[PDB]
Amino acid sequence: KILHRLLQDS
Amino acid sequence: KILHRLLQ
Amino acid sequence: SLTADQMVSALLDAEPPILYSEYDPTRPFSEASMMGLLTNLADRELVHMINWAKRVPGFVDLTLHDQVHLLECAWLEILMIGLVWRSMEHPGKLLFAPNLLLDRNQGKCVEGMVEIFDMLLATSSRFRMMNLQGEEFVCLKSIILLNSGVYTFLSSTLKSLEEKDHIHRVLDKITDTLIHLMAKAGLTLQQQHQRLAQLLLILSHIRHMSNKGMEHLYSMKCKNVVPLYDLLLEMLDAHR
Amino acid sequence: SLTADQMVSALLDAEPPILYSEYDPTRPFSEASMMGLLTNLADRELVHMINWAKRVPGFVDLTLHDQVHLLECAWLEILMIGLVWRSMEHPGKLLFAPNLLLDRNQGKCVEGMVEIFDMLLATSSRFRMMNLQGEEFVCLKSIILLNSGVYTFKDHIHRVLDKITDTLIHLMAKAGLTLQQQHQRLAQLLLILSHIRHMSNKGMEHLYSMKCKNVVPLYDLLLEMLDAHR
Ligand SMILES: C[C@]12CC[C@H]3[C@@H](CC=C4C[C@@H](O)CC[C@@]43C)[C@@H]1CC[C@@H]2O
Ligand SMILES: C[C@]12CC[C@H]3[C@@H](CC=C4C[C@@H](O)CC[C@@]43C)[C@@H]1CC[C@@H]2O
Repeated sequence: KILHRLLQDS
Repeated sequence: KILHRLLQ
Repeated sequence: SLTADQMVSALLDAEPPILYSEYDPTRPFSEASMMGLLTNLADRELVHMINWAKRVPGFVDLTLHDQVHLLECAWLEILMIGLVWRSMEHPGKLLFAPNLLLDRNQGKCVEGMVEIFDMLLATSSRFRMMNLQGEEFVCLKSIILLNSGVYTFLSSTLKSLEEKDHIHRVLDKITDTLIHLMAKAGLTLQQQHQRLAQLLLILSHIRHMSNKGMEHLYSMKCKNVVPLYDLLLEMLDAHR
Repeated sequence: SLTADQMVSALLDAEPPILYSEYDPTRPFSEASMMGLLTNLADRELVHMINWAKRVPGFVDLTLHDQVHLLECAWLEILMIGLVWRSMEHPGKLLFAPNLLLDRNQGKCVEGMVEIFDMLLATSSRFRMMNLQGEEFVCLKSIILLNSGVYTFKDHIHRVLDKITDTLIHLMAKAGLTLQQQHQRLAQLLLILSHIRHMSNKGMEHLYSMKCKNVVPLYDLLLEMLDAHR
C-alpha cells in the first residue's frame, strides 16, 4: 500500500 | 560424507 | 587445453541419462506420494550428476574440498535446469520423467509448490522462445557448476571456494565457447552479446528457483511429509 | 529514444545519495541494536530507490502494477549492490554508511549474519578485482531492477534489457577492450548478478527470522517489501 502510493506520487 | 566418498 | 568444439563434444559426451519414475504410483496423487516420487528421482539423479561433474573439463583439477563445495552449492540448480531442458517441447508441462509428465494444476497437491512449478515452466517457456540449442544447454549447465559456489559462503560451513583464479579461467573458456556457438548460428556481432546476456540472466532466475526449492524441501522434511534418502539428505543439510 | 551515451548520462543523474546512520549508537553492538540500525537505514533508502526507479529509462512507461512487482522482487538486490559498490575501496569492511564501517567480526553479534557479511565482502573484492567503473555499476543496477521479476509476472522489459546490454558493450568498446574481452567481461558482470540474487535470497530469510525474534522495528515500508516475499 505504501509502495503503491509512493509510486504515483509527484 | 557420501558425496565426499563418491568423488574419491 | 581443449578447443571450443572439443569443449562442446566433451560436454555432450558426459550428459547424464534421463531416469524414470515408478511405473504404477498412487493413482490419485497425494502430497506425500508426489514428494516421494520427486525425492526418489532426485536421489537417483544425484549419483549420475557426481559422475558427470568429474567429466566437466577443469573440475578434476580442483582440490577435494573445493569439489564438494561447488556440488553442494549447485546440485539443485543443475537438477532444475535439466528438468527445464527436457520440458522445453511440452508447453505447460514439466517432464520430470518420461512416465511423469506433470502439468501446472497437478503441482498444487504439495502445499507451497505451484509457485515453483510456475517458475520452472516460465524458464522452459523462455528457452523455447529463444530456441535454445543442446550445445548451449550443456554450456550453461557447466557454468552453473563452476560459478554457483565461487563467492558463496554456505551456512553449514561458513567458508567459500579457494581456487578463485582457476575457476574464472575455465568460465572465460565457456564464454568463448558460447559466443562461438552463436556465430555458427549465423548471428551478428550485436545479436551475439544480446543473446549471451539473455542466457546468463536466466541463470539468476535458476539460482532464485533453487533457493526457493531448497527452503520448500526443508519444510517438507521437518513436517515428516517425506523421509529423505541419505545422499539427498546430505545435499540439503549442507545449506542449513 | 536514447542513445548509449544518453542512457549512461540519465542513469548517472538519477543516482540515489549515500545516507548516514546514527551518530551516537550503542557503543557495544547488540543483535537488537545492530538490526535496528540496518533496518532503519534500509527503510530510509527505500524511499530513495522508489524515486530512482521512476527515472530509469522505460520504467515509468510500465503499468503501475508492473512497477510494484519489479520493485518488490529486486529491492534487496538493489540495496545490496549499492553497499557492495561503496565498500570497494575498504577491504574487509562494509560501508553501510560513512559513519558505519563494520567488518566480519562486528557481524558476529547478529545470529546468522557472518555468512551474509562474508558473501557481501566477497562481491566487493571481486568488484575491486575487475576494476568496476561507475558507468558499469549503474547499468548493472538497472538490469537488476528490470530482470529480477520478469520471470514471476514481459516483451517490453526484454527490449529495454537488450538496450542496456548494448550500452554495456558500448562502454567496454569505448574503453579500448577487444571484442573477445567484451563478451568475456560482460559474462563476468552478469554472472555476479547470480550471486547477488543468491545473497538477497539468504538475506530475505534472515530478516524474516529476525522478525520472529521480534528484532525488526515497525518500519512499515520495509515490512511491506519483506511481506511481498512471505
Ligand atoms: C525440491 C522439490 C522436490 C524435488 C524437485 C524440485 C524441482 C525440480 C527437480 C528436478 C528433477 O530432475 C528432480 C526433482 C527436483 C529436484 C522440487 C521443488 C520443491 C520440492 O521440495
Ligand atoms: C536485511 C538485513 C538487514 C538490512 C541490510 C542487509 C545487508 C545490506 C544492506 C544494504 C544497506 O544499504 C542497508 C541495509 C541492508 C539492506 C541485511 C542482511 C540480513 C538482515 O536481515
